[PDB]
Amino acid sequence: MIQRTPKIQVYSRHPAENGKSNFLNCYVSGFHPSDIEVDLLKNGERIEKVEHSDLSFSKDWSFYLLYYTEFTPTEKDEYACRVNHVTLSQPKIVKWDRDM
Amino acid sequence: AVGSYVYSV
Amino acid sequence: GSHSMRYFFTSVSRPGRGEPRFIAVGYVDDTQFVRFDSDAASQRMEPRAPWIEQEGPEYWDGETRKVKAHSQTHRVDLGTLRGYYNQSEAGSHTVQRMYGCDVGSDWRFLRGYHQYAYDGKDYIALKEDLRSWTAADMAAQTTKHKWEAAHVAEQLRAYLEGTCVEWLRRYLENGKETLQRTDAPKTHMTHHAVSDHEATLRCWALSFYPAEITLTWQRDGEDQTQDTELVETRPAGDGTFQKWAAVVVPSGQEQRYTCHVQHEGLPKPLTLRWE
Repeated sequence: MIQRTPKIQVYSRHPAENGKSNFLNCYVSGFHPSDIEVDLLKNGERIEKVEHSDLSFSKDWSFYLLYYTEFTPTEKDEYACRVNHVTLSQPKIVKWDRDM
Repeated sequence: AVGSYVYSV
Repeated sequence: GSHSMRYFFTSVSRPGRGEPRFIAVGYVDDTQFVRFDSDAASQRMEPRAPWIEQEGPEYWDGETRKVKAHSQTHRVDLGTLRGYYNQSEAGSHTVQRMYGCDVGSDWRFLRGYHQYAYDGKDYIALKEDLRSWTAADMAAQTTKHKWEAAHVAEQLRAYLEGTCVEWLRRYLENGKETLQRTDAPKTHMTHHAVSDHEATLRCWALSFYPAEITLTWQRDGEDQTQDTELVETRPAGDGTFQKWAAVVVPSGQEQRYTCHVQHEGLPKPLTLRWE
């Protein structure tokens, strides 16, 4: 069966400023089939209050999903997104890098 | 608005 | 400029785990405005944009009934396709359908489309003339024979040249502030050393709408397509989009590299330079 690997991006809606509320995004695109597990992490722990967009797909039939939560960045706090999918031998963790 | 009816394959 | 409406439908069989999942979503250009999810408790078509909430109970009752009709057909299809391809009940399979219409600057029908996929592959597609079918395999040819005998294409053609364009024009009016807008990209480049002798140049485009954009790197005017990392255009969550493209270059050659940004909100294409 066709299988396509998710491309994973973790980023903030607005430029990060310590102390200012923002939105943390994990965008997964280009994957197939549609079953996928996405978790936003704060210092390694699963963030429970996470919304996600309605399942949709691109012109090449691959799926995309946005997971997002409100957050206020700090200097010590590490954020990441952890994604599991049939194409991944183990869950992939992408760390949020604000200096990109 | 969606189509009123689709046909089976 | 030009505009379009598109509906996307996904059905996934889940053997022994309940009835197939069905998810429908509607867009005008890059702005979503309706959803249906078979696993939510509402069981109704629901608003996903403020400018669609003004539609009346007849709209939501009718959209709900027609989208459940889509759901039932896909349930039938999943069984039909198993028989076409001689597949067991145990496996999970995927059906996807997308259809809609484009209008031009005069806000009249440009072209329409109605496409179908099984397990992530083209299955059957209405050709651009809206009178004939492109069938990807032998099973899809079976569908084509059946849809030709039932004159399926004419009925879709009527929707795509009529209902589709007349409701797109309505949404474009009701959601004028969101849909008839263009937000030009806010652009910059970042520079970070990765070692003593290499640096990452990353060209950023932020807060733009609609999603269509082109980011390109040039070295002495030569496109660097093979050496560029270009991420997929991504939503910010506020109705705008972001994108970047990066190259790793030898330290000291920064002034050779320029980033070129094209977007319909820019009066003229932008070139960003390191000097």
